[PDB]
Amino acid sequence: AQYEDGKQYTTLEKPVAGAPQVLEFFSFFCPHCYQFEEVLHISDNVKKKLPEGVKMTKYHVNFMGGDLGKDLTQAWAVAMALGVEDKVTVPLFEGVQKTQTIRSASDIRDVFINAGIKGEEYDAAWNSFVVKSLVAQQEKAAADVQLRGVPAMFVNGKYQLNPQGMDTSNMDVFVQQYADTVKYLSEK
Repeated sequence: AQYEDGKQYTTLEKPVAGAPQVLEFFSFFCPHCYQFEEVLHISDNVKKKLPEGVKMTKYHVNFMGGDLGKDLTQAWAVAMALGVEDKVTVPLFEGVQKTQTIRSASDIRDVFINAGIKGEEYDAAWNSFVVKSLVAQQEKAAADVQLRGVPAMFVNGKYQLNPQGMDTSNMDVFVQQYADTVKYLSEK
């Protein structure tokens, strides 16, 4: 066929009931994730090709960057709760991997302040139990699929994208193949 299991995707031998339709995992420490966000804009091109009625989820992971990796997962929980993902994603990525100006939870916090979230609002969120359960959700979704690598995308708790098996000579062609694959898997 044109889309082969083991080629543009793999099937999980244990599928995850009740999983989000399109579920993406990343880390702000993850070099391909930086590309995915800043250069390729994967999430956005996937969205543009997804059906109607399908929602998109993106979660941070703990297994890169030790203590700071965990702070970033909680910070991402704050971002999701406040709905400010689109304002902090790029400065968090650049602060970790480009400028290397993010070294502590306070430096993460500075990124939100600079993006205009008020100190009080951020700190209340950070400490909130809505943010605690949001962190729990991120952890459980990764645990549900025995996640050991990022970037990763899962469709319907059953299929895992396999970008290693797609042409990378042209970045645009790669992104469309990726997105067209998510769409195919979505309709599966």
